[PDB]
Amino acid sequence: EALSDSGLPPVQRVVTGHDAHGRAVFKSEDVTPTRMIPSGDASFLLVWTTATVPADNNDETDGRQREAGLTLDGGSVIRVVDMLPGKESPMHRTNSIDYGIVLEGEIELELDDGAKRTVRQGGIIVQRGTNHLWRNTTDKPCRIAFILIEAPAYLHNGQPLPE
Amino acid sequence: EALSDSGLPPVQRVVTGHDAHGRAVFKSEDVTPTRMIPSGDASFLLVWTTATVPADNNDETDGRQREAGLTLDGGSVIRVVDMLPGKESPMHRTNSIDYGIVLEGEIELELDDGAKRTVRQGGIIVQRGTNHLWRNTTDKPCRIAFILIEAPAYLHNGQPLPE
Ligand SMILES: [Cl-]
Ligand SMILES: [Cl-]
Repeated sequence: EALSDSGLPPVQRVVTGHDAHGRAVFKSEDVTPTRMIPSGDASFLLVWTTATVPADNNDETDGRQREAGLTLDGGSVIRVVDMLPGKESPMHRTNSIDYGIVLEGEIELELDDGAKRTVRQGGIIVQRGTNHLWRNTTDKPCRIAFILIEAPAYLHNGQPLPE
Repeated sequence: EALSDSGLPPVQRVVTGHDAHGRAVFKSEDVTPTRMIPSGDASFLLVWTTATVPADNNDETDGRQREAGLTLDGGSVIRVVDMLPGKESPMHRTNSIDYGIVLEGEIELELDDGAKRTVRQGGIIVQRGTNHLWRNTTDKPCRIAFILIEAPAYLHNGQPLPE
């Protein structure tokens, strides 16, 4: 419980579960800052993961503390990413569909060949396994919640794309 | 493009995809209001669905317009729900893990046997297949983005729970 390294508020996480009596109860609650990555471009927080999709509500593991699996981008991931002003992410593609929700500020999404657009605060991105980067061209941080869900490699003319 | 029935702004949706040349491009963009459900308790918007998890980035279907599947709560769903002031949702349990993100306002999450707590703006809920309702005990609407991901029925002493 400190301000995030981006200068934005820490994030409350509330996790539910079942007790020994099969009742729905609160499992954990915490308020935790996003923290700076080495590049200094973004401040982030992992919130949860599932080892598989479909998920397992009999898996009592804390998703924030789960050992690394096999399948790159296997299962699901929810994290919070604070893009810092004047910064951008590395361009890349993943084997997933991602739902991105702009919580605070706004963000420039750039795809292939210079294509780009702005996603305003409250906006949602459906990222369908596309090559992209995120760029903050504003003077304030932008917070985005990302949910990444396993999908096979995208098939172009029945084959994987070049990286 | 009108104000939502909750009085909150409409929601921008940006969807990515691949073109015939295997390039990452923008597939669609829209700004759409949440709309009132018959009960008058909430105003909602479906954003996307996947028929399965893992998902399929070769499935060009608009997730907002996908025909109903077999598996109740099969695949994934992202929707926006605006809980109206002084209103609450029906209590229920689903076969899913859900990530909920409070975009605006705050919300009371109630589980079994009267257990409840407040999730503040910017807060995240990890709902692990638990019986719950959402209650807005404030004088302003509360907007929550929900992502629901297929999971088997929760097993208590190796058996499904009573409904
Ligand atoms: Cl936990
Ligand atoms: Cl679409």
